[PDB]
Amino acid sequence: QVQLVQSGAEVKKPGASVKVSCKASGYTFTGYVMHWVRQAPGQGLEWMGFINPYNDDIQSNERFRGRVTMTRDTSISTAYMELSRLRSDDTAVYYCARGAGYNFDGAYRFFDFWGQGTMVTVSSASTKGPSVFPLAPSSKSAALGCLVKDYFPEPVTVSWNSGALTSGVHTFPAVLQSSGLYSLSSVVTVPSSSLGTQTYICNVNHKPSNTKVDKKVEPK
Amino acid sequence: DIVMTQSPLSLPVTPGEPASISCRSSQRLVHSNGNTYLHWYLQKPGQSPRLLIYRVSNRFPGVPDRFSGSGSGTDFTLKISRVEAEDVGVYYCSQSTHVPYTFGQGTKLEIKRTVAAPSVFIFPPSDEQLKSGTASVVCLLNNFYPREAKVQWKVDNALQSGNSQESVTEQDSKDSTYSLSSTLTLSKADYEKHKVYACEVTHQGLSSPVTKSFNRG
Amino acid sequence: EVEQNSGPLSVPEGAIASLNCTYSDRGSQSFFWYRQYSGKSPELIMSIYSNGDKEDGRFTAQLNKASQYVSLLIRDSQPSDSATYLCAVTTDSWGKLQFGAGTQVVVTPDIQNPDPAVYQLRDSKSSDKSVCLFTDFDSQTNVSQSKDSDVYITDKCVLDMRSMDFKSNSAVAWSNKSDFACANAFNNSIIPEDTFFPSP
Amino acid sequence: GVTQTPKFQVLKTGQSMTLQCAQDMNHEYMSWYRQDPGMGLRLIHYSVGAGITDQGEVPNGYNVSRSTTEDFPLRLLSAAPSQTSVYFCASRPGLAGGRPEQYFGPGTRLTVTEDLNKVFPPEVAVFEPSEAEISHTQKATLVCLATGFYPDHVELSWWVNGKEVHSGVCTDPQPLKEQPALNDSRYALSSRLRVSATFWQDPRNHFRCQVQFYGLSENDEWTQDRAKPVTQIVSAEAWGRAD
Ligand SMILES: [Cl-]
Ligand SMILES: [Zn+2]
Ligand SMILES: [Zn+2]
Ligand SMILES: [Zn+2]
Repeated sequence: QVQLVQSGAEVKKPGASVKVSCKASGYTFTGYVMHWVRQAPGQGLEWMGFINPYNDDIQSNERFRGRVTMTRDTSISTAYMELSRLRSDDTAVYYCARGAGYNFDGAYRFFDFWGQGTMVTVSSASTKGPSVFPLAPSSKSAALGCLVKDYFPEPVTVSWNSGALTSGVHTFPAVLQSSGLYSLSSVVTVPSSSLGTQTYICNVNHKPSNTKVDKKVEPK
Repeated sequence: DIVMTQSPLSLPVTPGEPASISCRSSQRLVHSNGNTYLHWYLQKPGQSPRLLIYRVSNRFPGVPDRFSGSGSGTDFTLKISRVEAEDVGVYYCSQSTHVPYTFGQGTKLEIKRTVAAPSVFIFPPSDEQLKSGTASVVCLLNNFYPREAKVQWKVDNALQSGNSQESVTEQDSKDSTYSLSSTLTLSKADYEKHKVYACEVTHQGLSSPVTKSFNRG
Repeated sequence: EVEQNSGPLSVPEGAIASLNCTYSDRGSQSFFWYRQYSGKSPELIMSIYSNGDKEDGRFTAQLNKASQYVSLLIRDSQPSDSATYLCAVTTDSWGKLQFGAGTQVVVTPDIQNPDPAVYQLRDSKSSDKSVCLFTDFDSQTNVSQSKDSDVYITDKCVLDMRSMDFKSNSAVAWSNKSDFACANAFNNSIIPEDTFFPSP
Repeated sequence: GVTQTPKFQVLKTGQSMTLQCAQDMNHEYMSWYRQDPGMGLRLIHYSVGAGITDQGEVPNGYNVSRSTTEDFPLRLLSAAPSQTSVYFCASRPGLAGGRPEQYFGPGTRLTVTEDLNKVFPPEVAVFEPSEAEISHTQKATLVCLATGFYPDHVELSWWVNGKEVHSGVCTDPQPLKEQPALNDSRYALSSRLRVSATFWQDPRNHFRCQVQFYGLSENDEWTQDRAKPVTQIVSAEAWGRAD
């Protein structure tokens, strides 16, 4: 039960700083090194650096030397990365990735366990929470969904009946409107009959605005 | 830095056949301690990467034995014996001998499970969105192959263009099909001035252009 | 409940070691003694049923059912007797065999001709690596544990060259610090003033 | 009498274990104990005869089954670090009459860890007897050192001219923790072999210290740069020197 659990998504204006945390569970924290790797949207992978939390030894990628700051707190089993003087082209997903070498072994040069990641958006534009509208089921013998419109920045997450309904769902990649705000749809297929039986609710979360909405989706 | 160069960036292949990705480095990758630190990661949709092969030929625990690596000097090769539906994703080769660590561009795997038509679903805008002066109509295609589709919105049989965007999901893990979501955006004012709303859907898995429609507003 | 005499018991080579055992219920019928060496299984050595003595080799088990008391004496106690001895009791022929905690016995050897000394020995494959040996010292000299975390000191252990008639104590100590020679190694122990320290 | 395998075993949290116990006596009663430094012996399970079993003092994580009269295995469901212990198999005749004597088996030493990268083999070194000890006493002491092993599952032995030797040796009863504070520490062990001066100084005599280490198997998986810490013998040696 190795688990690396990172901090939630954030938004920062150009020239500012962001601090991403990564918290380990179910192993000896000091035994393994901790790397950081990023992914810009629709792009490849880039390695930033590591921190060996035993001896505080550090390597870094030349590109970030001056701007990046990797630290660690052994009492709480957490590693940090702090990047600053943020340009717009630092908008990306930021992962923490554990090295496979226990106690100075050479296997640290590859990664065996990753975190869930942290989307960091660099923008002068304001934060804005979404509006959630139902996509009511057809009058026809069965698909319904939720429309999440006008939010910034990314991302959001959608679940159904507090995570109970999982089969048949497709949550779509967001779409950048001309207004500068994001919008996506989530849909799901269910049995023809069971519209009168079941009571469907979509749970939308947008953490940068601190918005939680539990919207009913029913025929009219 | 060491540049990493993968051969086919886009590799489609039918289930049960051999698949082979090449990878290539600007320098040799033998560390002073004798090992060759070259690896293979796989990224599926909505997930972080996962290690398959490490130090050229060693399979990671959990990985099926149909995956295997090889190579020496500057040329390295990932090989899959029997390609299956769960293999879909992006395959990165990586180098860790020298600093900084550098990856390849990534190679997407498409699976050539063939011909299947969509299940269309139109949606009228909600009663609560219409209060705030905008109207979104949504046309949902669902579970189709190949990816190539075309949606034409029509309002009172007038072909609308340049006022709708579409978004498409990745190829699925199990059924190996895509899904699509187009969205026509109008004002509340213009929405009420028409009545017949429809999306026309052409696809090589269908005989003739299927269309679904409604009427209010 | 089966209660034994507590702690680790120290007995000189050749002397007698007394072990006791007491049990709760009067219904008890069979009574056993077991002998467990370090990192090994218990071995049955004695059994009594009726009151009085039962002698076997150097062992003498004794029972008194009225006082609910059981004993084991070890005459002419040898260092090989060093082990922990368990007392065990039952009511029935198929009733639950209730064991005791156990009593550790340590038989210290009679070092007749002591000659305490600290020698330095070098690794077979590296003159660099070396170890300090404290040897030929009298019983009732206790070696203490290391204070420093990077200096390793083992407890005293008893030797026996049977072709001769010779037994010796020995303790081993080593470290990776450059700040370490055999002169300072056993400074945490109270050792004989007598002790021999040859040139390194 | 009683048979018990395996002798040593290392295990990861969540794995399942099977402890074999056979016996060529025709005994009806058979039980399982566990011994920990604090409590002493503790009854886990027992069986009055073939086809019936029952729960002893500390049974929670354990499963027993008395199929035949001879055999009586013990099952561990999901290994925990609390279940690191030594396990003993016992057997009385149990019949109404004579000989109520319980006999124990050799025992099985079990260690359980969060992750198997913490296991290491022992490094072994032989240290040659000093010139001063030879001069002062007319005797020569070799010393052997088994360093940095985990878990605590090791059997040290001394050899002379190809035959094992017990006379004039002693090995530590307990091994040292290299890192006493942390409870998953590696271990150290020393042993000695004393020999007459004349015997050491014959250049034809050869000495060898062996340590059988019980670690992983070839089945267990390993992602590490170093060699897999498998069950093995590590050993070091020295010839006599006539100086
Ligand atoms: Cl000690
Ligand atoms: Zn530089
Ligand atoms: Zn129009
Ligand atoms: Zn119009």
